[PDB]
Amino acid sequence: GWVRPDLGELSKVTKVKTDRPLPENPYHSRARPEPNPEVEGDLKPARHGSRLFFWTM
Amino acid sequence: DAPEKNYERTMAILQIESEKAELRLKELEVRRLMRAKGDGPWFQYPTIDKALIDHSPKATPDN
Ligand SMILES: CCCCCCCCCCCCCCCCCC(=O)OC[C@H](COP(=O)([O-])OC[C@H](O)COP(=O)([O-])OC[C@H](COC(=O)CCCCCCCCCCCCCCCCC)OC(=O)CCCCCCCCCCCCCCCCC)OC(=O)CCCCCCCCCCCCCCCCC
Repeated sequence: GWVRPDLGELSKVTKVKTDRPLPENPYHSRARPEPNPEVEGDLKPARHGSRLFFWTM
Repeated sequence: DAPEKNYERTMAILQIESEKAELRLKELEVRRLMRAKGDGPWFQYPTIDKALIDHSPKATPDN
């Protein structure tokens, strides 16, 4: 009573009902380094201009 | 000019230039620390963007 699969069927992506748990770390990866702090807040102008030796703006 | 005017103008000039000098010293110290530790917004030399990684299931499982 077995029926041969039609063309296109054995290449279907199927779904599997399992009882084993999902691997929370399949790569055995460690903790990632914490990122650099972002930029935030309002942008005030430069204090006393460019401060390049004598340029007052 | 009045001596009051030159005197208080000199105090204004000295405050502005002392602030600029202290800010340049802080600028040197900030640049030294950010080159040394690499934790600030400056000297952030680029690494690989991890948005380029294909996280799809590949052809072989051991990866
Ligand atoms: C109501 C709405 C409208 C409001 C209007 C308000 C304004 C009303 C008046 C309208 C006109 C305004 C003009 C600009 C504002 C005043 C700027 C000024 O005098 O700064 C003083 C500036 C600093 O003096 P200060 O006492 O600290 O500040 C007074 C003000 O607070 C200065 O203010 P500051 O603190 O904001 O200045 C910022 C900063 C202040 O400066 C600094 O922080 C210091 C560093 C400045 C540069 C130094 C470079 C040194 C090495 C290069 C040398 C270059 C060659 C020298 C000259 C060769 C011959 C041309 O300036 C700069 O960084 C700009 C660079 C210098 C250019 C100055 C403006 C020139 C305008 C006309 C251009 C024509 C040619 C001029 C000569 C070209 C060479 C400069 O003086 C100098 O640096 C000495 C150099 C000569 C200055 C130019 C004088 C302008 C008038 C020229 C008329 C004659 C032209 C003759 C024919 C052509 C030449 C043969």
